[PDB]
Amino acid sequence: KAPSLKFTAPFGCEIYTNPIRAENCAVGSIPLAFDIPDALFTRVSETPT
Amino acid sequence: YKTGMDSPAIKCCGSQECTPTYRPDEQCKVFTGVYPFMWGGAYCFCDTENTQVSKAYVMKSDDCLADHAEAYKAHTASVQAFLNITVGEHSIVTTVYV
Amino acid sequence: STEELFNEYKLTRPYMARCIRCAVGSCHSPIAIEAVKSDGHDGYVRLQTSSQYGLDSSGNLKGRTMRYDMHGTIKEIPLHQVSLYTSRPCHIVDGHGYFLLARCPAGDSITMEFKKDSVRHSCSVPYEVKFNPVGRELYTHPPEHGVEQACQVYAHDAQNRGAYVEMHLPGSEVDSSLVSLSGSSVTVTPPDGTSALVECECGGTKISETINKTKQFSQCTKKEQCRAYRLQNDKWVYNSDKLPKAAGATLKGKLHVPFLLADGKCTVPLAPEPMITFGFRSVSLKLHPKNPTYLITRQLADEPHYTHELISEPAVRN
Amino acid sequence: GLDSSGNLKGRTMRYDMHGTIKEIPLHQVSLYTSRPCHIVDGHGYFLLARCPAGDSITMEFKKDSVRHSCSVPYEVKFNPVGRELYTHPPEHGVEQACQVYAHDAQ
Amino acid sequence: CTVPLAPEPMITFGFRSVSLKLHPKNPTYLITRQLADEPHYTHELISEPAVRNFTVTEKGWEFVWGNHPPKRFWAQETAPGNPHGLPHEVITHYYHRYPMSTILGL
Amino acid sequence: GDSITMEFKKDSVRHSCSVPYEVKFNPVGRELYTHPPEHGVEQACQVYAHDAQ
Amino acid sequence: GAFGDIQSRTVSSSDLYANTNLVLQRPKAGAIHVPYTQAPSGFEQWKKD
Amino acid sequence: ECNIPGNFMCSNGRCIPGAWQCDGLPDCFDKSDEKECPK
Amino acid sequence: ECNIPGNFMCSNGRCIPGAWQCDGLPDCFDKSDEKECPK
Ligand SMILES: *[C@@H]1O[C@H](CO)[C@@H](O)[C@H](O)[C@H]1NC(C)=O
Ligand SMILES: *[C@@H]1O[C@H](CO)[C@@H](O)[C@H](O)[C@H]1NC(C)=O
Ligand SMILES: *[C@@H]1O[C@H](CO)[C@@H](O)[C@H](O)[C@H]1NC(C)=O
Ligand SMILES: [Ca+2]
Ligand SMILES: [Ca+2]
Repeated sequence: KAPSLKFTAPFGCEIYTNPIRAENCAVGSIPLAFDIPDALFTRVSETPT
Repeated sequence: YKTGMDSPAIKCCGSQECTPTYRPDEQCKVFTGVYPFMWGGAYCFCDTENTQVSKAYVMKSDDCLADHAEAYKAHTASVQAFLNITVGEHSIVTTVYV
Repeated sequence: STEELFNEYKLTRPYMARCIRCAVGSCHSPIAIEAVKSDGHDGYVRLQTSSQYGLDSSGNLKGRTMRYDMHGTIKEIPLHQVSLYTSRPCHIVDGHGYFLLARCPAGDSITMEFKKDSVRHSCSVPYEVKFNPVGRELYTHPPEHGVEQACQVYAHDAQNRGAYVEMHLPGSEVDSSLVSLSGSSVTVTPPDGTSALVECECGGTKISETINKTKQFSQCTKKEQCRAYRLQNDKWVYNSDKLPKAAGATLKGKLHVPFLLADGKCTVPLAPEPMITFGFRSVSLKLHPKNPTYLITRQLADEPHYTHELISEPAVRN
Repeated sequence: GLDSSGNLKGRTMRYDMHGTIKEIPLHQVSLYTSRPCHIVDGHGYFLLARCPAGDSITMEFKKDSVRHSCSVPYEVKFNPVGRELYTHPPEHGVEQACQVYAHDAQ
Repeated sequence: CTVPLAPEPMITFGFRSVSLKLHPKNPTYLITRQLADEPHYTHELISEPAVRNFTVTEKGWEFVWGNHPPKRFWAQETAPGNPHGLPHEVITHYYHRYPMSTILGL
Repeated sequence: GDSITMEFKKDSVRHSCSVPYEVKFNPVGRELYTHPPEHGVEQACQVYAHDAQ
Repeated sequence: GAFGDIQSRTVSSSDLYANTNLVLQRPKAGAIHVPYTQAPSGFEQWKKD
Repeated sequence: ECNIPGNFMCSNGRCIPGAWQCDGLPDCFDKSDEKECPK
Repeated sequence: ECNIPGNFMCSNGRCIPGAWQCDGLPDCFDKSDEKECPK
C-alpha cells in the first residue's frame, strides 16, 4: 500500500477522514476585504493626544 | 539492570502529596481521575477526587554480581619474559623483566 | 536444614496480579509473571512469578506441589501439573519461592499454565527470549559430543549469598463480596479471621475499622454505596507494581533470592576440520560446516587485514 | 454451542460421527498454528480463538479412541495495530482505534 | 486496541540540522516530511539503534515517530551569522547565511 | 523443525528426550508447499511405506 | 540505550549512576499497575554489537 | 476498552464473552455475570 | 561437569537438584540421594 497521502502530502498538509478534508495546508495567501461603516470610527478628539 | 517499581500509592476520595526520593534515576508522578479495580471489586467508591501515585526507580540486576563488564584504563606497560639460559652447561629457568 | 531451606516463605505468602490474557481476557491471577531473566548461556530460564512454591501451606518442605492464591483463599496443586512453553513445551528444572528455573526453547513470548479443578488457566507475557549459544559456533541444542569451554549459567542450587530483594506489607485488599444488603441495610462480614476495614463516602458514619462485628449501615440505599477492604497485616509481599501499597507504614526488609547466575562449564560443538590445499603464497580452505560457524583469520604482520564471516553453507575461499 | 436437544450448553461441541452424532466437552478441543491457540467463544459453525501467527491451522480433539486432527493450508498473518509492528500486545500503551472480531453472538 | 508507544528519541540540535538518536524496542516505522512545496518524503522501518541526520529549513520540518504524537521543529539562523567582523571573517560567515548565491555576488 | 522431541507419561513425572537432527522434507513437485493441497494432480514420488513387509 | 547506561564505581558500591530515560505513563482506568518507559538495556545491545 | 463490542463488564472490570452472560456459569468469578439475570 | 554447582552426583553419575537431596523422593532411581541422609 506504500505510505499514505497524509504522510506524503506537501506543505505540512494534514489529511482527515469521514468529512474528507485537508487542514493546515501552509501554502499561498488569501485576500481580505472589510466593508466597515463609518459609524464605527472614532474621532481623534475622543482619543488621547 | 532491573527497573525497581514501588507499589502504587492509591488514595481513595482524596489527594496525595509527592515527596523527594533518593534513588538512582528515581521518577515519581501523581495521577488523578482513577477508579482502580481489584479481584474483589471496585477498590475506590469515588469516581473523581481520586489520586494514584506511581513511583519507580532503576536498580542493578541480581545477576550483575557474576555477569558484568569491567572498564579499565591502561598505560605504561611493562614486559616480563621467561628465558631458558644455559651458560657453560648451567641450565636454569629464569624469570626476569625486560 | 539451614535458613535457606527454612526460607522466609513463612513470612511472605503468595499473592495475585493481573495478566494480560488469562485465556478469555485479563484477570487477577496468582500465575502472573513479574520478570524473566535470560542471561544464562545454557538456555535455562529464570522466571519470577507472583506466587510462591516449594513449601506447603504449613511451611513443610514439599517440592512436589505449588501454592497459588485463589481469590479469597489459597490453594495448592502438584507442581508436575504445571506446564509452560514459549515455542515448544518447556521442562521445569527446579523452583524456590517466587522463582522458577526451567529449560525453555527460543521464542517470542512465555506462556505458563496449570490445570485447576475447572477450566485450565494460562497467562502469556511478552518478553524476548534468545539464548546465546556457548562458543563461537551458533547451535540450537547442545551436541552429543564436543569440547569443554567456560560459560555462565543459572545455578539451580537454592544456596544464596549475593542477591536479595525488598519485600514489605501489602496494602488494603478490597473485597466486595464481604458486603450485602441483608434486608435493606449494608451488612459486612469481617469475616472470621480477617479484619474488615470499611469506610463510606456518604454522610453519617464514614469510619468503621470493625475488627470483628456484624454491623448495619443506614442511609446506604444500595451496597454499591459502600466499600470494604480485607486487611491481613500478618505477612509481607514482594514489591509488586499491581498490588496497591499500605499508606500507614511500609515495614520492609532484605530477603535473598535463589537461582544465582554463576560460572560453569558447557558442552559445545566442535567445528568440522576443513580441508587444506597448499599453493604459492596462498592457502585453499574447504569449509563444510554442520551449522553456522564463525570463520576468523588474521595476518601476523603490521597490517592484519582482519576478515571474518559467519558461514553456514559449504564454500571454498582462498 | 447447543446440545442435541437444542439446549444452551457452551461447554460441549457437536460432531457427526459417521452414521451417528456425538458430543464432547468443548474444553477438550484444542487447536494450534505454530503454538497452541486459546479458544475464546463459539456459536454454530463458527469459532473465535486467539491463535498466533503461522502457515497453517491444525485443529484436533480427543475421541473415545485415537485422537483426531485436521490441518488446512491458509496464510495467517495479523497486522499489528498502529505504526509499530509488535508480536504481542504490550503491558502499557496508548489507546488507538482498530477493527476486531466481536465475540458477541448478536 | 492497546498499542505500544515508540520510545522517545534523543534530539540533538545544530545548524540547519537535527540529530535524532533512535532506540526502538521493536521494528518501528520512522516517517518525516518538510513543510515546503518539496516535502522530500522519506520513510524507513528501523529495528536496530541508529543515528540519522536530517536538514531543517525555516519553512518547517515535521517529525513522526511510531505512535508518539507528531512533533514539528523549525530552524533559524544559528552560526556564524553576519557580525561586524572587520575585515574578512564575515565574508565566510555570510557564506552560511542565505546560501544559493552569496558566492555569486562576491 | 530443527530437532525431534519424544516423550511419554510414566507412572511418575513424564519423561522426554530431544536429539538434534535436521528435518526438512522436500515438497513433491516443482511447487514448494507446506501441507498437501485439497486438490491437485497425481505425480510420482518416493515415500516410506508403513507396511511391515 | 548505550554501553554504560548503568554504572557502578565498584562491585560492592551501593551508589551507582543510572541514565535510562525512565518516564512514567498514565495508568489504565480500572487497572492497578505501574506503567513506565525505559530505554532497552545498553548492556544487551553492546553484547549484540 | 475491551474487544468492542460484547464484552460484558464484570464488577471487577474483567471482560467475558457475551454468550456467557447469564449462562449458568461463574465466569466473572464474583458471580456478577449471573446476578440480576432476567428470567 | 554438570550445572555447577548444586548437582549432587548420584552413584550412577546422574545430576539432580540439590533441593532434592534427602527430600524423601527417589530421584537418582538407585536411592543413592536418599541413603546416608543425616537426621
Ligand atoms: C629449556 O626449557 C625446557 C622447558 O622449559 C627444558 O625442558 C629444557 O631442558 C631447557 N633446555 C636447556 C638447554 O636448558
Ligand atoms: C581460489 O579461488 C579460485 C576461484 O575462486 C579457484 O579457481 C582456485 O582453485 C582457488 N585456489 C586454489 C589453490 O584452489
Ligand atoms: C550526522 O552524521 C554524521 C556521520 O553520519 C555524524 O558525524 C554527525 O555527528 C551527525 N550530526 C550531528 C549533529 O550529530
Ligand atoms: Ca456466566
Ligand atoms: Ca530425593
